[PDB]
Amino acid sequence: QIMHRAEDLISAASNRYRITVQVANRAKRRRYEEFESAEDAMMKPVLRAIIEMSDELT
Amino acid sequence: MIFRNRVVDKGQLRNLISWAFTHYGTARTAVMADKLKDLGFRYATRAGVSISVDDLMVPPSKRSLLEAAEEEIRATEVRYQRGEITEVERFQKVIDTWNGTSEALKDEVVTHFKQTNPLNSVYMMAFSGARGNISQVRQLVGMRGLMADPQGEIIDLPIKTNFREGLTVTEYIISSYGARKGLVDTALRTADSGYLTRRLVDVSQDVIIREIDCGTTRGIPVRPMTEGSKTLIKLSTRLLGRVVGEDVIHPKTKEVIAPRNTPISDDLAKEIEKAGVAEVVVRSPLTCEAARSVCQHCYGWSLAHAKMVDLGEAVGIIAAQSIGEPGTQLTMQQVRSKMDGTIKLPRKLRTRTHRTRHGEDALFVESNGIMILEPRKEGSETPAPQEIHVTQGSTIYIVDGQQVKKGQLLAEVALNTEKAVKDVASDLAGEVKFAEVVPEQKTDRQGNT
Amino acid sequence: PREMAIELFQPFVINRLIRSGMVNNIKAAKKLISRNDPSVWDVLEEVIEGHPVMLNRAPTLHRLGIQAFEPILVEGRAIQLHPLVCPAFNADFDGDQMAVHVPLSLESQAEARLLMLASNNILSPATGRPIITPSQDMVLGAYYLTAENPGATKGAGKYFASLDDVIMAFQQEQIDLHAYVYVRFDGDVESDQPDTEPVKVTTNEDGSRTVLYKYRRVREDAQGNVISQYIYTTPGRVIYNKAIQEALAS
Amino acid sequence: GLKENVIIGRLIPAGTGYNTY
Amino acid sequence: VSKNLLREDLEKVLDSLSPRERDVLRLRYGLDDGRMKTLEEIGQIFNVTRERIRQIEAKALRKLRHPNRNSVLKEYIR
Amino acid sequence: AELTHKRRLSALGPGGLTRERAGFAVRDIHPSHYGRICPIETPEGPNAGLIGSLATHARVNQYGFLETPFRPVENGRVRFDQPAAYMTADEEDDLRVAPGDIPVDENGYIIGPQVPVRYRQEFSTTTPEQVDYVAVSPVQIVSVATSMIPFLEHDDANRALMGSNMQRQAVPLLKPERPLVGTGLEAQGARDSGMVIVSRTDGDVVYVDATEIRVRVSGQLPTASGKSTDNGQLTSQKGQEIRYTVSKYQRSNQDTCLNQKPLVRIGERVVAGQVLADGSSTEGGELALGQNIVVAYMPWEGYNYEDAILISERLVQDDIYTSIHIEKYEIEARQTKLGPEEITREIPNVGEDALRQLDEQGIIRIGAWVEAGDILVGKVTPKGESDQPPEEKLLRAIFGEKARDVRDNSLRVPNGEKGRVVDVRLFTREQGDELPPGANMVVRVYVAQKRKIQVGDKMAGRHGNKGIISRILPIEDMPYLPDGSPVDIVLNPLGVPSRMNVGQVFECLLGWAGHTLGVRFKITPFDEMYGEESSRRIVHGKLQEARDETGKDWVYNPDDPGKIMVYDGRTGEAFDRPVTIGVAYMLKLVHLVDDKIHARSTGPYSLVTQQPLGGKAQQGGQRFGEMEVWALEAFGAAYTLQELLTVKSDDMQGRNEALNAIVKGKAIPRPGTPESFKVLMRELQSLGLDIAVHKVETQADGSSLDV
Amino acid sequence: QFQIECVESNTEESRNHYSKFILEPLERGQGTTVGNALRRVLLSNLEGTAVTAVRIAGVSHEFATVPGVREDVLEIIMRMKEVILKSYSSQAQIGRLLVNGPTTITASHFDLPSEVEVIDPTQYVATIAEGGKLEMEFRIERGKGYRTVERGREEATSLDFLQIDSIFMPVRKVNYSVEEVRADGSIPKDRLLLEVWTNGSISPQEALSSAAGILVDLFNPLKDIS
Amino acid sequence: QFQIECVESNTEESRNHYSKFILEPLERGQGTTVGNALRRVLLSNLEGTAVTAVRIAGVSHEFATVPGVREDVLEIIMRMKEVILKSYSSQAQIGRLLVNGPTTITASHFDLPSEVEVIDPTQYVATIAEGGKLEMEFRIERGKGYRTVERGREEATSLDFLQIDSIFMPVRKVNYSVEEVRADGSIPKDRLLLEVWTNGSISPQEALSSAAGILVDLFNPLKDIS
Repeated sequence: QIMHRAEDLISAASNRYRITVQVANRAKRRRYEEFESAEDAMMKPVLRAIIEMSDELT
Repeated sequence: MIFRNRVVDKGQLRNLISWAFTHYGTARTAVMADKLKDLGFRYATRAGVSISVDDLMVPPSKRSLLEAAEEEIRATEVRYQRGEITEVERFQKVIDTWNGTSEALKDEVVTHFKQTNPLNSVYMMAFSGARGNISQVRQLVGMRGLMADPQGEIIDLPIKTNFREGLTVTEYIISSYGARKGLVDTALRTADSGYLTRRLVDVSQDVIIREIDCGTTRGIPVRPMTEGSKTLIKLSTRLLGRVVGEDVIHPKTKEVIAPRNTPISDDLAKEIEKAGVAEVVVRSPLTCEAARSVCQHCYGWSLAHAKMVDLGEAVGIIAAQSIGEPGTQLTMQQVRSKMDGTIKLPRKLRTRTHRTRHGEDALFVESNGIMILEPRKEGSETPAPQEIHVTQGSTIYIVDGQQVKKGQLLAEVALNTEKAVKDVASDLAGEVKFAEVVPEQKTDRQGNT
Repeated sequence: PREMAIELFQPFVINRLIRSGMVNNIKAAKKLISRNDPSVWDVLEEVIEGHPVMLNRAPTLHRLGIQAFEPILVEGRAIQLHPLVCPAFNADFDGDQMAVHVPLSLESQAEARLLMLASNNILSPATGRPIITPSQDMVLGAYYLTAENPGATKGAGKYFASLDDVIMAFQQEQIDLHAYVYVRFDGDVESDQPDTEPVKVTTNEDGSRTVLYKYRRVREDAQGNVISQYIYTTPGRVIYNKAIQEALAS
Repeated sequence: GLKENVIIGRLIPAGTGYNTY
Repeated sequence: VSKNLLREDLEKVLDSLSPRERDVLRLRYGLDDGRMKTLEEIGQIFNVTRERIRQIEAKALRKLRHPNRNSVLKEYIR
Repeated sequence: AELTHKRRLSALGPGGLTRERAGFAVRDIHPSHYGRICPIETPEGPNAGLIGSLATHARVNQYGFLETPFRPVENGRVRFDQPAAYMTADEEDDLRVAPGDIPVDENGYIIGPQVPVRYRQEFSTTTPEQVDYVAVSPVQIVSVATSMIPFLEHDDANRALMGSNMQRQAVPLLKPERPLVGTGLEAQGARDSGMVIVSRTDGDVVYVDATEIRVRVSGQLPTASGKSTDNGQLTSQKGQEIRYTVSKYQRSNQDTCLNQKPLVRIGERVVAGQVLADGSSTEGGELALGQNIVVAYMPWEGYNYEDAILISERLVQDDIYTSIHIEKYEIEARQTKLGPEEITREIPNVGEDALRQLDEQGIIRIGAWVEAGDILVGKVTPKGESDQPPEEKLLRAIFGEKARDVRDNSLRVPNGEKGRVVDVRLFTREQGDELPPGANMVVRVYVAQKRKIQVGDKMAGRHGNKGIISRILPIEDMPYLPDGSPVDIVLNPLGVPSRMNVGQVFECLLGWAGHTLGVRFKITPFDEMYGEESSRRIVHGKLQEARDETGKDWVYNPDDPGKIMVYDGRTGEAFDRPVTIGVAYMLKLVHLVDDKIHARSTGPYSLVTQQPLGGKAQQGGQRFGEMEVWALEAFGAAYTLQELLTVKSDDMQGRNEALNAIVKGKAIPRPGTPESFKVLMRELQSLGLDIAVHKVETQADGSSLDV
Repeated sequence: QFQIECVESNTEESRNHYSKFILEPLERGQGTTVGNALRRVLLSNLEGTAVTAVRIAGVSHEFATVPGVREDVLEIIMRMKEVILKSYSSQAQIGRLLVNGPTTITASHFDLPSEVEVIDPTQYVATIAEGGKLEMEFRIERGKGYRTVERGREEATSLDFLQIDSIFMPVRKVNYSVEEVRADGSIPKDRLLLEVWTNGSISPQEALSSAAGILVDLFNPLKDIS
Repeated sequence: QFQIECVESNTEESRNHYSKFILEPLERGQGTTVGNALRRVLLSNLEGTAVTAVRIAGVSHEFATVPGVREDVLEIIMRMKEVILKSYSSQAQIGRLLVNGPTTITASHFDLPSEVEVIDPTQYVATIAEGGKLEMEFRIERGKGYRTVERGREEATSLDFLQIDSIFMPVRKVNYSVEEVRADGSIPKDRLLLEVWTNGSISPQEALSSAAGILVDLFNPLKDIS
């Protein structure tokens, strides 16, 4: 689940920083790109970013 | 999957958790932790569990233990007035006797609860796991012993009762004294801490892990911390999560553990404690090269989660908060291992009486030795309980002044002696007249007066 | 609280207004915001979840002193607060206070989540020890749950076999919360007070050495290896064990 | 280093300074 | 902010009727840093004119005036 | 809170010390205070010790030392008859002095030949004969709120410290009821407040409407044994200005309200010093600080888990624990050298809550509900213009609105207030003209407010029981009682820990006895003259017998003293462990949730240093000191840190445009350098410096400098 | 089964309508829960009527006094709440009150449009005197239970239209408990000992009824509803 | 209003009849103990059927083994208890069981009658080998309480007529809980989230029904009955 994904995400990746930031900017793009595509009000671009980086990417 | 039949409350859940942790995520654990607090509560409730002055049992031989102590003092003063023995003297014990009793009580009570309470509060919460301590549960029923005066004179007559009986005044005052002192203190050492850290952090501000390369193979040894046969720290922990400069070598009665650079996880500890090793050498950032910081590799696990630190983290300021804090609570036995007596090896302990004098009497200096560490007092030659020879001073709450009654003060147990002066005030209005000693004159041992 | 949560989140919300279009300009919003239109207490909290928040009890050297938290609305004016986290912040509830801040860049959200989110930090950075720990009464719940009331008679020396059977029995009080009883469980105990060695094996027939233990009771030899596995445990402890269990894996 | 970046605003030897770096 | 919204809000909303004239809308008025460029100077500024100014001036206003047009600043009257 | 704030005495002050310049042992209980300064008593903060109050009995000699009342014991035996002994202004009476807690043989004689005594600042085993002095009582050294604790004798001190104080902070209520078990010592306390109204003299009441007791200026038997004997100058007989008024709802130094309903009947017989109507929170003419409700001790899951309190709903449903508060609001108008600025009924931009609940001068009518944004009083301002952006001239043009010119600083209720309006108090040339030099009107306005209890309120007992409400349970879910009577608080059982305040169970219990017996009972700390706890076999005793006067039976269970069964509302069962139960007297505390709530999206900044204006009233902001940042950089990804350091406090432009940038719907832009840097430059520069903050760019590495 | 009686019901004198209600058989735990369940609902949501809003008219608002009358406004109201008043229209039947003289004042004084009625007069109200006026009228409703100035007249009519919040209660208190009917042999059984006190305006019994009603109600459409 | 709705019915699979059940609203005094009230009764007294008495016939009594079969008698039974069996007759619908060979045995093997049929076969009973001869039959009944033969029966059975005690349960587990459902501009409200798991032999729903039944039943005699 996203929670365990969020865990697995950084349970087997680069510096926990290093990750984040790239999670971050990603979502940044996930927000910039697809700007207000699917409302996303619920699945924050960050959340997206995470899942698509903690499961999709994995 | 390991079913566990055990009374869980404080610690049982503590290590549990960890266990979980390692073996599962956090995330899970959390959500565990939760579900179970949730138990916690609801059962608690369901039990329904109240306390009261009555719930504050009294340990019956409260009595004997006590007024015995009293007649102690009777002897005390007996010769005291009678100038066999006298004031700094008998009095530095009309004092000790109290605090020995104090242990005596400490015992009768806990011992008692230890053998009572079919899931009673003082056993369901206190004694087991809860705010209940002992410390304050002593004098939730126990008898307070001496305490002190505003500064550090331990006033003579102890704080005889506890809070059922409720004090009577004087105490009440006395009691206050303390509490005030405690207070104003607090009002101070508050800052004092905060102050520290602030230094600490300043001095230790940016040792940031910069760098995995590092180099070097030297470290440092370790060994449990072991004041007296009391060994403070299972080596084990102390090893936690460091890296093993070289191979931890068991008595070769086995072969090679942990080469090297081996983040030393617990399991590994706990065992290689129990391969009896004795020290080991652990990439000490006290050395190891890493610019203005400690080698990422020569640092080791980060207790933030019991896993090596990440990177680019100012472990310095972090190592400051850690220290800093608890500093605050620097305040500046139970499980009836025996009773109110403690680590009495085989038979004997040695002190001073001149400032006590009332016959077989005494305040305190140190203790010696022969540490079989089992009921008899202090010596060798085996007691009843657990027979393996040892040797050294041994903390024995019941300390000294012989039991003119029930114990000559204990609750300062010590496993710097400057002077003071004997009041010999007029004990009455009459024709003073000394003799049989008349004051061998001098200006050597007193000075010049 | 609702009062504060707004202001904290003020803008973000208005944004959402304009997104939903309900609000046109901002002053539009502004005004509407004070009118507390349905959205004000409807939109908001969509703006809000996911969006971590950081709490802190007074100036706090300790990093864990402040963590990330999910803002759920609530009525009166306090901050609700979880017991497990209390020790960390070291809070009474005798009137302490805390303070909230909220993070903006989105990036700054990330790393709230990612690395302060009060869940994931269990254990003292000053010492591997955990720091979440069920602390008081909740201990003694668990205690009391799991204690060992003597004389335990109702449903004592009974027998059970998984399903959480014994449970059912418990709601039917077939046994007593405190009441030793056999339970079929092929797993491992730990009992405390290890007993491993047998005691009084029952040498009779097939696999019948069949053998006791201060807790266990079991079937090896011809029978097999452990066909029997009844645990001498009170019906509470089973709960507990269960409760973990399922929370843990599944 | 750090303590300034703060005093000063820019961010930290770590962060992007450790990422981009 | 509110303000600066205004800017653009406008901008577009103006900037959707006669882009050339829109220039004078900012020339003889603000939308930049003159209040002003007196029609006089402005008339010739864009293309030298005397009979093509206050006409398109009012035209512009009344155009972006009336509901649907002025009804956009109706709420953002900043 | 008064008394104790009059007979407070202090060490500081000009002539005194300072906190700093005096440290510690100058804060301690010099053993002479005994009897003269309640040791239990102190703020803290630093001031511990610096501020004591006065023992109960103490008082001072014209020199201004504290003569201490005592009792002359002859042959070690006080004759009692002695009207005390007003000597011992200093502790060095030097003598056998007895601590006023003595098992005393009836008829004088002491009893134990081991009576302690102080002496030369020492306690000392003494015998009954050779002794001089006994204290008048065993509860004199203590002071207000300290010698009042129901069962003091039985607690930690300090805790009792806290106690006292709490007691001073209990708001007063609509009708604070005299508690149940009280220390006797109070009627007085009330009486001398001077918050009540006291038979001045004498008389048998006659006319008493709720605003005065014309038993006074009426002229009959009240006012007229307000004619019995008939004062020096005063209105010696008639209907006398013994017209005491009596005053309703005036604000307090804490915004609390006060009032004294007639209380007395009509046609009846009063003597001086009696008491006529009651102050805020006093009741039978005696002190009454809070109320008394039935409590249980159990560990209610979560709510109450720790330092949390539950509550039935009936609690405040019966209007208990709700108090008043009222409120000053003034506002004033003032000749700008632009002009006056005023007070109109009229203001631009109005309609409901504006030009609606508004007088002809834009004031309010007395007695008007208001709410959180409405207008108290409306006034405008000569704003004019003389500085505008062309875009504003546009938007006119389009609407060609020839805009108005007048800021309009009405006065609005801020937010989170309610409540009728009591009053107004205009102040101008004619209206007293009490205003700054050049002001015209000043207006006060007063607004009041019931408040029920509600989650979030320090609320505590008389024994340092600092607790906060968490959930309120609708009444039909609490464990009620065997008689179904729903209990209603439920504190945590395990008590007398670090608080060492076991004292409070004692009395709960007790209460409950006099709660079932339905009879109040006074008492005193140090129930001595009894080898055993004494208080312990009282209380039982009473219970005990309390059964049978109603035979309710579950009133008292020797087995498990005062434990009871309890069901529980939610479903209907007790448990393995019976829980104690008592009534108990709680008390609710001023600093109320609203008193501490805040938020700031953004608001006003600083002057010099633009960082939000954080001070408590007005949109302040949480300060992130070093140790706080020591929790941020100590963590991992610390952007936040950064930004927090700036865009929400300083890059000025940074602030804004962020804000914006979210309103846009995207992220935010990279920050810049905060201010207060730039400031520091300045100073330093202003002090013989040559700061070159500067870059080193090009392949030719380029050294510059900057703003 | 479920056979019931009333050991003794003094539901006549009002205040406490003490009325034990002895059941007969029940099932294991039934008495407890089936007793309980009432209790709850009994307490909790029946109908009651009571004042809500008051019309002094001497007066702005609560903090006035009013001449000649011993008791500051509030408490008057406060004595409002507890007057006791059955209705039938279940609407706002306003009764007045205009008193004077020197005196006390009793619940009965209120001049409401009947179909409502004092339950039981002589509840002490206020104490007018000299040249007072005791100008009063005020409302009634049959509101749910303990309306806390929520679903009542608030932030509205205020011109002397001050209102209260209030209870609605019908019932003061209630217990019950459970004993073994001694049927253990075949199967231990159960009797429920209800009892209940109501304010007065209503016997018990019908109270029960009412409840029961409610319950039955509730369950009724829960049979495989979905 | 006050209508329940199945949301997570998984009755399909043997047990886990699991079925969240939501109630449009609830009004005050519901779920917290109306939910409750069920729960209790749900658990507590429905109908179930299950074995009680067993007829090994190889065997005196519990402590025999029996050849060729892996599992000492007891546990067999013990595995009795949990087989799962719906009746409709509730009478002595005795099924047999006789089986040889080398094998495992399951409820299906048991020659129980058309009545007390298997719910769900494959409950593993037991394990025999070497053509070991079985001799099983045993009883069924319908019955309420989880009920020990101590109260069940001690007697007539006296020839391979060994019996068990047992449950009857229909339902494994149940929760619920409650939310405030806003619509409070019209009183805060309430939804009950029941959910329930039954063993299998019965959906939920009808379980409900049944309960409800019961309640209503007792709730009918509560309106002024006495």
